[PDB]
Amino acid sequence: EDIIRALASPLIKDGMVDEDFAEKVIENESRYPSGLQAKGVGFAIPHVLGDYVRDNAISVGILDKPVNFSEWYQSPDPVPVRVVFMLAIRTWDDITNVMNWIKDVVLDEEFMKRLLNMSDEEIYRQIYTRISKAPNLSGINFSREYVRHLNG
Amino acid sequence: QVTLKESGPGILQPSQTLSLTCSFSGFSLSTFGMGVGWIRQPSGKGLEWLAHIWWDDDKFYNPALKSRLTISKDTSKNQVFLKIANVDTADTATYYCARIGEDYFLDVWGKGTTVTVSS
Amino acid sequence: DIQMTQSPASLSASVGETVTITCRASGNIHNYLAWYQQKQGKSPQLLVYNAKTLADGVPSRFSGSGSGTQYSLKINSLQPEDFGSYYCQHFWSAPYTFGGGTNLEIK
Amino acid sequence: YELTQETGVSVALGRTVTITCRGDSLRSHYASWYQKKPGQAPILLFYGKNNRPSGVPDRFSGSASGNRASLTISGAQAEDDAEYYCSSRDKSGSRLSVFGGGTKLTVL
Amino acid sequence: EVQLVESGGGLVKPGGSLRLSCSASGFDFDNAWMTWVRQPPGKGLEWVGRITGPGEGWSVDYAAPVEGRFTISRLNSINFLYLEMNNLRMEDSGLYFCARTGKYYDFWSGYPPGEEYFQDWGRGTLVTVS
Ligand SMILES: *[C@@H]1O[C@H](CO)[C@@H](O)[C@H](O)[C@H]1NC(C)=O
Repeated sequence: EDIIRALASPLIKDGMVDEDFAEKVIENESRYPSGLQAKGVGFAIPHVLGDYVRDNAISVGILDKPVNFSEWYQSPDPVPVRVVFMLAIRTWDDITNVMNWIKDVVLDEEFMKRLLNMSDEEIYRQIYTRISKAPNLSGINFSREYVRHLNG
Repeated sequence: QVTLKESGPGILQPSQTLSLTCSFSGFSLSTFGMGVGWIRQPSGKGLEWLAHIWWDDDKFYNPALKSRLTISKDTSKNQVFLKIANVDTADTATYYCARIGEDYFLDVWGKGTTVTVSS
Repeated sequence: DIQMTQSPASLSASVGETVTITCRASGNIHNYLAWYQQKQGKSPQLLVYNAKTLADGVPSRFSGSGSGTQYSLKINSLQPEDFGSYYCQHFWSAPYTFGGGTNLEIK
Repeated sequence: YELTQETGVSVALGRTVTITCRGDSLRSHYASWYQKKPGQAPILLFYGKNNRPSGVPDRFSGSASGNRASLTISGAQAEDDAEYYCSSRDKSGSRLSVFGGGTKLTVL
Repeated sequence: EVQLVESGGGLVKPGGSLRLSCSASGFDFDNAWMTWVRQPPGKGLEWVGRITGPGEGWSVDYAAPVEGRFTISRLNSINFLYLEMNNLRMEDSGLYFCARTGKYYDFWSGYPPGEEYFQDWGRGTLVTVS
């Protein structure tokens, strides 16, 4: 359970996803790896796009130390991921819009250096701003409950 | 000019609910990144966190006290309210309303209501 | 919840002397710590925020530094008005609790 | 007619030729490539920036840049004599799909 | 690995209608994306449309030239899809293929809404007019 329960709990509790979301995500992660290496740190994006997603939401975790898992581009080389974006997204167009948005986030190195050291309240405010500032992603549910530091 | 003023009861009897109202001023409480909260200081003691309201209506409480209290917002006429149930003599203290700024900023630190509890 | 422990409980210094106050966290609080000071009969004022810089209106005679779990405040040329009760407030993760503070008095 | 494709090519046996596709949607999107024989269902040979499907010869692959996409046919054999197709989005950012005209590749 | 088989093609008088059918096997038909493509003799492949999955809500996208004359729906309980055509014209004649599609996106170099590929094609069913 790399990040899967820690960041899925609020999606289940607030009704964004079905209760067995975490298991479906794990199996799809095995088939479709989530790790991705940026010039800085790894940024991972777990997702499924099934019909068990009730509403669209982004759960973001920051890790104390990197977690080593396979790359999105089909490579066994583990990626030392520090930030994980679990995407509770219902369909294709919405997830591509989010991934395009995440790329803009990934490429903002100054943001990431800060992000690794941001408090939950600060993380919420800067991500919240980026989601709503963007012309895209209207309709995604993002709140303080979806911002978490992952112990170890 | 941002400033916080307060009003509440003088003497409360043990087990009664304590109602403290803070008059908020100088900016909107709805302003992004801002909030207000309460800090308690029993005479002769240091400071304790008591309660917190965010611009987005999120709420925090000190877990040691939490089961007895709720905090609420009403932006109509700038009101901040704190309500603590089952207050004991142990809760005699100065209760301060502080302004919170974006990325954490306790500054206004309004004068404290003095609350005492006795028979 | 991460707690702050202050040390020493009390300080004794002459006017014009330099003193330091140390606070350490029960966990890593990165850069979000604030230092406050209380005069008798008044609410405390903000001295230092984001664990390092001075608030507007705050004298240049003092500052602070640190990282991770431990920070300190250093005040040079203490003036009579600088003698009072000091507090460390934790901001990494809410509730925004305080250590118990320290008490600085004139020799 | 969103995707422009050539009528056909004469290919010497065992030689390398390139089948191109042009259009505006190709500046932001990749083209998927297909091989078809008369009387048969078409088969996908290449898609994305670099992805050869399983179940096909590993003889060749495509690529894309600019406003053009292409499939390289290499070591072409008699069994590669086929209609070839390319497909992508109609317009950049749109959700509708298009195919080009179809090119006939014949192997000598 | 999978099968997809079309049927229901036949001769329609201009202005008439018909419904085509296609069965499927060997895969998850609930989260599948299915499309139709047609090839009039002497022509290339014309995309007709796509039916999406339950995650989106079963929306259907059509090529503009066929919009309003075509409808696509499916029954997942029998792995089968259907499409109805109305007000047919000579340009509607051709071999109608059903195909299973996939999705492609490159996080670093792509652009939303990604791209598509038609991974598995059936034989097709022939529709003629007049
Ligand atoms: C992944 O991290 C664990 C941490 O305990 C380590 O033991 C393991 O060898 C690492 N695996 C790889 C492939 O680096």
